[PDB]
Amino acid sequence: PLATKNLKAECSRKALHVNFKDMGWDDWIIAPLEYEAFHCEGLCEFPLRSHLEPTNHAVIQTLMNSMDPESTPPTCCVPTRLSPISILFIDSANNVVYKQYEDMVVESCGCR
Amino acid sequence: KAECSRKALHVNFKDMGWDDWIIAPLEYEAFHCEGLCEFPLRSHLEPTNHAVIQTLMNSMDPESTPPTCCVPTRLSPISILFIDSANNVVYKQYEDMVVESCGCR
Repeated sequence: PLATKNLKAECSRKALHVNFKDMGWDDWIIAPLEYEAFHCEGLCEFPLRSHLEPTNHAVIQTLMNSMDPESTPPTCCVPTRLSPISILFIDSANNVVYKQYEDMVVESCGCR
Repeated sequence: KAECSRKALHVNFKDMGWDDWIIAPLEYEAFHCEGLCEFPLRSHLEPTNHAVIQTLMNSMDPESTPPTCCVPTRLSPISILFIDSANNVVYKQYEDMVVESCGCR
């Protein structure tokens, strides 16, 4: 099973609305004032479905936790790919400047 | 209870029922990642920008946003000697078998 079920609770991508006005960052960030970051949440239940793209380590740990949960803890549902967003600010010359910020949005979730 | 860290994990392929194909090694040290991801996020946890933002939101309202997770961030391989379905002896390197570092994601 190396490489060289509670369906509703399975590890998945959920909403995470980041609001910069709530953080007090809106006298710095012009736009977006709110964005969909997402978050990963849910079970990493043996046997793991293909789309959760477990590492070989996660396959082993998942099985060990299934056989004895008191001895080995489960693998975790986390972002496995992230993408950037464009954030707008005012530069030194008072112009609106667009900047890309990396690893801001979940593109995929998986078990690790 | 404690900060996200690397802990011991002894893997025994015989206990897992995988000794029907793996010949060797039948046991190895894989490690595992366990613990809290909270502020202050220490340097060695190397949080992504997404994990910093999710940690911030969980701090502001833990009932609305859950915390990030302590997972392997670097892994190393092990080579396995095994018998396939056709009874052939195979030797292959398997990536991501041993946790080298943990972090918050």
